[PDB]
Amino acid sequence: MVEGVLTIELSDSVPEEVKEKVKATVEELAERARKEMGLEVKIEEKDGVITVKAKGEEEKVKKFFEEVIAALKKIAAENGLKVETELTEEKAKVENGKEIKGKITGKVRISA
Repeated sequence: MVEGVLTIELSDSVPEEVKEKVKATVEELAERARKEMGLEVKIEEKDGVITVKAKGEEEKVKKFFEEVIAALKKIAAENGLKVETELTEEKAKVENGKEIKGKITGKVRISA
């Protein structure tokens, strides 16, 4: 079980269109994937900074990582929006006997 906390920070200069339409699509695919796959796909937005924390197994979270990355790079390229993006996967390690699980932490940034 790993926790895929993809953080979607939209720039202050992005149109209101980008806010409404990106949330429409993210919360759509997340609602459906949460319901059908039976996982803890947490949607949030703090002051314009969206957060999709999809908690599940490695195979699950990394599959959704491929789907979200393919989606955002597609929209980024065709619209001319710089999604800089980065991924920091904190590896599952038993340190001092403490079985610390993995976190797939993204820092993706929609820049218009």
